[PDB]
Amino acid sequence: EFLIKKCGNNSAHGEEIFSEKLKNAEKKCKSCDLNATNYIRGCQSKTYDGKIFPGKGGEKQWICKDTIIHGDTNGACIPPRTQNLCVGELWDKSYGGRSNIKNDTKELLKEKIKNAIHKETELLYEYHDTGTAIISKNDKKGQKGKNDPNGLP
Amino acid sequence: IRVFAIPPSFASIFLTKSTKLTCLVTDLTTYDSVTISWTRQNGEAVKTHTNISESHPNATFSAVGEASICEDDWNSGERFTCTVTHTDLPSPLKQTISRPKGVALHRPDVYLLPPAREQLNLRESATITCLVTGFSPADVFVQWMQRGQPLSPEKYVTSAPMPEPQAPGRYFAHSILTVSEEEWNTGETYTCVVAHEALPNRVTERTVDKSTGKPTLYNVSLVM
Amino acid sequence: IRVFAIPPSFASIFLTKSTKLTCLVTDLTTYDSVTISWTRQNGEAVKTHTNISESHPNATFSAVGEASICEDDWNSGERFTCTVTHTDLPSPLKQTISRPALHRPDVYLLPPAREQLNLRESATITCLVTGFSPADVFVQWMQRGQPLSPEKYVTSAPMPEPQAPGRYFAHSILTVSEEEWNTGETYTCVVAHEALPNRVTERTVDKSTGKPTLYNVSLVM
Amino acid sequence: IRVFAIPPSFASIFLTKSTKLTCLVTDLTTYDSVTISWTRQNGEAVKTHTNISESHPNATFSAVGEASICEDDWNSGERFTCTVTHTDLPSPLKQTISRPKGVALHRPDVYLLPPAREQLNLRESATITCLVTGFSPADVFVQWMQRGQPLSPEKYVTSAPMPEPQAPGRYFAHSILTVSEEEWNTGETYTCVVAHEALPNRVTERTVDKSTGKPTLYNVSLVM
Repeated sequence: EFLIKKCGNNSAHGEEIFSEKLKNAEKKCKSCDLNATNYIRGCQSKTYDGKIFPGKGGEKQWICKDTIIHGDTNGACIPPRTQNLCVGELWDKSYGGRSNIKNDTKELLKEKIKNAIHKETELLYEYHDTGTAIISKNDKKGQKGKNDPNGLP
Repeated sequence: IRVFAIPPSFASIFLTKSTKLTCLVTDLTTYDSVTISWTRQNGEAVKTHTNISESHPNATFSAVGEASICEDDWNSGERFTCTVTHTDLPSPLKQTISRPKGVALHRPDVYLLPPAREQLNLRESATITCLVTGFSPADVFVQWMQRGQPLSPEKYVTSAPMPEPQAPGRYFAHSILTVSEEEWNTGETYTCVVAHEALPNRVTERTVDKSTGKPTLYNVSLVM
Repeated sequence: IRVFAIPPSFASIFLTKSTKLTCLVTDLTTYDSVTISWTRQNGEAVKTHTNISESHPNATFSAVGEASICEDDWNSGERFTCTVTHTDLPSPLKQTISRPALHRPDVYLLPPAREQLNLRESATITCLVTGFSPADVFVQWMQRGQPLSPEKYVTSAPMPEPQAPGRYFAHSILTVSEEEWNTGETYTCVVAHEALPNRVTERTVDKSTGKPTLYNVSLVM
Repeated sequence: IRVFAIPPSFASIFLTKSTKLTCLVTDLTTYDSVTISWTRQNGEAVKTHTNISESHPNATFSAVGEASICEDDWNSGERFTCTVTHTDLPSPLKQTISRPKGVALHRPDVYLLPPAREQLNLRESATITCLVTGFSPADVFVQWMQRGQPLSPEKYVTSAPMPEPQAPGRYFAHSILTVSEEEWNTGETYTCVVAHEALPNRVTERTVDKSTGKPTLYNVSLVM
């Protein structure tokens, strides 16, 4: 696929790529201030990197690439944060689990997606505020020494 | 013209290790410099209040009144008086407050119920109930403890005391603590502490986890 | 003077199917020829009040005002006003009442604690309702299909849930001896609320519910 | 020519709480300005019913009259009467209707039957049967509740209340539901709810799942 992208369209149909050569020489000739977001089930608190204090333990490990039940994605291992993804109420963790999205139009679907965005960002913010995430965990002094010049974890 | 003389609460005096008695005047004429004196039933005044508030939204000046004494005198049932003198009132207003002596005492008992097993099927949330019953008088205090660390005062809600059906003099009360589901599979022991006057040590402790009702003698398992 | 109308509770209408409007004029001096007239939003008068209380021994004259109109108009949210005409007042007094956000309640059952069945003295069973809106839910108990006297169980009052603002919760407890609990004795609990589809739900639990039911393990020394 | 005054049905009353008296006048040639009204036993006024259906496609007049009462009016025993008037009528015809009170009352009995074992061997679809029997009078209502949320009436089919031969005046009825085999293996309480006027609360329901009738297979015992 990389070779095809580099060259060879339609099995050496033509050399017109040199024309696109000139192309790489062509481009070098130089409303929400409301608190009605409500709340959604399905997510309580991110714990892929361990439970919040006082809680201890609960790590999540990466998933091996060479697997059959999962890992059909030939890419790298699955990040633990992606595993605790908080898909929202678009999917339901029922007795066996099943999607509750069958008879909806585009507008309500996009509204649910926006609500999922809202919940995800709030949860990530509060998770990184306490400094329990590995990347957010500084050394044992204030847990905020490596703070960005923006007042953010 | 209305003065409220609120007696100290059991929880407040328990946590502060001291007692405070406050009577405040409201609905009077809007004017400061109101002389409030906290005296005893036998007529012995103490230090007055401080930090008098501003006027109410209804154009009434709000005057504070408070005092701090030793709890031993409060146990004696002394009808401590607070005398209020103001320009509008022709004669000083006096009210007496004291503990309501003459009440039977019974030891409360405390039980702790885990979340319903059926509720642990949505993987959304769970509730643990700390129940207190069989006690007199009212005004019990409940707090929640996890692994020895205090919890936020809004993650749990306690009900109000109400009379027992059978026993006329005894009462009961409920407290509920909400928690997520996944960490209940570890347990954290989620302890409950109860403070009541009639208790011999005034503090009682209970705990539970997910592995509490297990037989703890044989480990039988099933697999396909 | 005290003229106040009590809207009919959801429990009352559910129990009787006979919703009624009742406004009281009480805490007055005794008099005579005091009239109560219930009227609709547009002033449509309805049937008057009978069985009027006389001069009470506590020096109060309570001209009780009752009206019997069924649910449709009340469910419509119409305004209802009872006018009182009294000798002291020169102008009749009128006050209005009306029916004023819906979430399905959820019900759980808590069996008595194991430590409860160690003193061998009594036991308590909990029927718990949560996550409903609005308030004013009704609940009672049924034993093997037979009703129990009301004083044997106690129901708490609705309280605001900490996390969800609109959602509420409430508890109900029933006391029973342990020996009969050791031999079955279902004790179904039934709850009624507006947000329910059929307006009635019920649940049950006995001694043997958490058992694996697939294998039986016994130990003897 | 054809005139009817249909009494309300208990299923409609339960589902709507909007007890309606429906007077239908059809099988008559299409006319204009036909008077339709309703009266009680002694001839009371009723709501000004409207939205009368127009002429049938086969040049037949249709007249619809709705009387909006509530349950106490119906159960009081007032024998209502639909009145129809028109020019071709020699006299305005009045048709009476009332509930036939004075019938025996017996509480129903309900059961749920799991699908046959051989049915769950081809494992394509399963059938659930809700049986009701031993009730008087007839005209009971049934439906199904799916994990707390209802289902459209298309999926399930209810029977009719035929008389029971052995019983003097009792009846019985069936309800049939069809589901896919796979969802039968994952819980799915599949509650069946019935409503009849002989019940203490007029509503009852039952539940059955995959692991309901499976008996124990091991009676293992341990002796030291």
